[PDB]
Amino acid sequence: QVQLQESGGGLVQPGGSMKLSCVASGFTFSNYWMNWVRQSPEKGLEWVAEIRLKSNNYATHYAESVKGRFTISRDDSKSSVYLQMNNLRAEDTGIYYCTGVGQFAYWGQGTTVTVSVVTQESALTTSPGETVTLTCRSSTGAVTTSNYANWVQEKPDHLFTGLIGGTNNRAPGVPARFSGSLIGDKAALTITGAQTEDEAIYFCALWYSNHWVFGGGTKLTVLG
Amino acid sequence: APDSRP
Ligand SMILES: *[C@H]1O[C@H](CO)[C@H](O)[C@H](O)[C@H]1NC(C)=O
Repeated sequence: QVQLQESGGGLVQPGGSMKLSCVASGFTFSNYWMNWVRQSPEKGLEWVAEIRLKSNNYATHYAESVKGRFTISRDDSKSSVYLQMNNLRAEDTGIYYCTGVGQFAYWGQGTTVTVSVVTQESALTTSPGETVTLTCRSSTGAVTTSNYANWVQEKPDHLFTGLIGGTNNRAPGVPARFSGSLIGDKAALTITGAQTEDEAIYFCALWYSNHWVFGGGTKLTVLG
Repeated sequence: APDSRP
């Protein structure tokens, strides 16, 4: 198993400061960009920051909501990525994950921080051996391979793993029933013969030049 | 354009 393990979360007062850590093991950490993504009590994922490689001089990008309050950094000889968070506010409350690789294959367990458009189907019901298709549409125009659509699965409850990256590339070890596509102007994920264990929320993410946007997630119920 | 490394 690859492993990413976050730490440093907890309880903070508004105006407060917190630094999160994430340690990578079981793969070549320094060959990949890393990202922080946060979930939040309303369910739903928000990309927070990325950091690239040494050869890029460790260039970083942030979501506007956190720009100038958060800092992402990494230490390759430690297999670690960091998120320094200043001036927290109530709306920063959530579960934070470090995630990366092709492009969101791997996710940590999440660390909780309490401070105290991309369109998907809302919900779908299936059963084992049916085929189901989920779609991911962009309001800005057509989805293309330049959006590097990813699909990520959130099992009950807060267990994330990447299924698809680069539009139509299964991440390693992902079961063959998950199939990524571009169909007309949307990205899509097909489960070609659902199994009982596929009950989960399925999120897509698209790339827009220098940031990711995650869709709202599709809730998949599997009966039987 | 993002991290396309396999
Ligand atoms: C995809 O990303 C990889 C790894 O970071 C390389 O930068 C590769 O050159 C990329 N391809 C393009 C066309 O940007």
